[PDB]
Amino acid sequence: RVPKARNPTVTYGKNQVIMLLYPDHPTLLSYRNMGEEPNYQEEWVTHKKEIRL
Amino acid sequence: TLTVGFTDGRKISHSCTHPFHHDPPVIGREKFHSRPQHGRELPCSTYAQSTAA
Amino acid sequence: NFNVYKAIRPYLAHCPDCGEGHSCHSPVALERIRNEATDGTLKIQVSLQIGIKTDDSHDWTKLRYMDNHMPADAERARLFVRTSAPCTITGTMGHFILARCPKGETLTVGFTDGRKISHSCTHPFHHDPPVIGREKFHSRPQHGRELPCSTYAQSTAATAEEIEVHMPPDTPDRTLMSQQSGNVKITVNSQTVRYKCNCGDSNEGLTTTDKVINNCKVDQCHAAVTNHKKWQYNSPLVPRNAELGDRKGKVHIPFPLANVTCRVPKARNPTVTYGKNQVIMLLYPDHPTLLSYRNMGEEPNYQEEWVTHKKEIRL
Amino acid sequence: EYKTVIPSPYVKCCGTAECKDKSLPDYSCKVFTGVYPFMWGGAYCFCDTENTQLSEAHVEKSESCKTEFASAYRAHTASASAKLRVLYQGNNVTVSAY
Amino acid sequence: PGQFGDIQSRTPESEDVYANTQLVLQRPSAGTVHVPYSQAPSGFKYWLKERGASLQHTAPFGCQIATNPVRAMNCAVGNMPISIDIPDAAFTRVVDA
Repeated sequence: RVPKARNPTVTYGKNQVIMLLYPDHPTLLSYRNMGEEPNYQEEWVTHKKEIRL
Repeated sequence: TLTVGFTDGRKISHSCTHPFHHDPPVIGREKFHSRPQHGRELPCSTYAQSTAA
Repeated sequence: NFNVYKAIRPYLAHCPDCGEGHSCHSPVALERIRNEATDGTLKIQVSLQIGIKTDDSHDWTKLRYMDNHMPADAERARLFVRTSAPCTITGTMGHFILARCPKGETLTVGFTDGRKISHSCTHPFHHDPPVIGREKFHSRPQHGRELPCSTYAQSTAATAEEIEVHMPPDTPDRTLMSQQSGNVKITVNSQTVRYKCNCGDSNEGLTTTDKVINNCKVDQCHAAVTNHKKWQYNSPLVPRNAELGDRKGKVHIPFPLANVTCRVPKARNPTVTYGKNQVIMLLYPDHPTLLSYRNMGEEPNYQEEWVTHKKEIRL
Repeated sequence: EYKTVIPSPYVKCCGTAECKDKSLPDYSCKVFTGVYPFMWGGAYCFCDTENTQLSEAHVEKSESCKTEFASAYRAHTASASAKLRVLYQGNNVTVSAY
Repeated sequence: PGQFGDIQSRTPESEDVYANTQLVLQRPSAGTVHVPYSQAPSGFKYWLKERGASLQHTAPFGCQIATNPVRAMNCAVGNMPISIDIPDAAFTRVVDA
């Protein structure tokens, strides 16, 4: 059994999604486009972070 | 480092210390520490308790 | 005092990790850790009851826990709380434990059973006491200054904050229903039980003595102890008695959050040498120390940095 | 700092429990169906299915709010006060005034 | 949620509480009686670590800061118009000097 992180606080902008992240422990954040070029990116968040994708 | 030892029948303590970089691999995408009440289950491998060698 | 603790008894509850990477119901099921004290103390609520024996007579050298159906006794010396290294226990009263613990990312508490069995419950808990002052020190020093902080005081004279108690729910226990000739008899063992069977008669009810069914299979029945005179805290991980709570009460809980001054060290004098409109400061930090400066005019231009090792700074 | 108040879950041995409603500051109720809880002795519920658990929770101020809290104010205008030392008649005397 | 002020109250002894912490319950996990939830952590436990320097250290003009009540001592801005009322007995006559 492995944990699941708390739900981020998502707010939307013009072609933007803004997230606050609440990690109890180093958590991995991955995102990619769903088109021809995924442009995969990732980051290990260790504390509370504000993210603008 | 890893050390194992025992106390002799003559009330003498023996021990052995080898250098051993113990750092268990992360399962899943979160670097948790103790298994939680709520979460999901991912496959892994363990040494079974059975002595049926 | 322990006057309220006569009507209530401990309770088994689910524990995520009982010391070996598996979950089972344990008397030490940790309930809630609160760390509101800025000085780093903790108040741990556990399903045990410490300082009161089974006969409800207060004794600071014993604790009682729920063993199957009947509370038992265990010594308070074997009680331990650990996070990454052993932790000092600065107070115990019924369900609540104080402890000063080292920094760590998990917390476990346990004891030793009267049958020489060991019980423990480990919980994920990011313990990292906040820094008081401007220096991250590790132990209170001989010489220093005093700063205000908050602390769970030792006073067991519980006031101003209560936890509710409820009627315990039925305690299912298949050991009560032994099977003979393929028939259930429900040994009861002098305590009221509630039974229900999946046989054709669909018999059910409350009984107080051995009651053989002669028809129902062992797997086709369900026996649970039903009558409970003692109350217990409505733990969020035990089922509720019914849609509402009954036989209620309010147990004032100990260790109120006092406030008190704490002692912090003072960093040793830096070595200063002067240049034209300049000061050259050589710093000797013994622990991560914070250095800040500002202009004492209209524009402060505030700058800061934690100096973790010997440095030379030019202002 | 707040605190979440979680009363004991209500698990119905048969049938579906009914969600209530309250006016508590962040009250939130939910009904989960198909549960099959286990107690230390045996299965709590009689039948292997049809059991629904009623989970409810809400928040409330913690007990530390009496001592550990932060006050948000507004600064309208400062009433200046001063204390002064004057060598009146060649002797130090102190004057405290607004 | 999460930021400073997720839970607000008029006075420490007030009973009305406004709290926005997006508390969301979750399904019990495979034959257990617990109640899981997914709530944003305390915004004040977060602010306490994220405070930064207070006005005691960042204020200009060499300004000190106190509390109970909140003050600002020994600010260096401006000048002080000080008007005295020196009695006639204070002076000594010129021929005496």
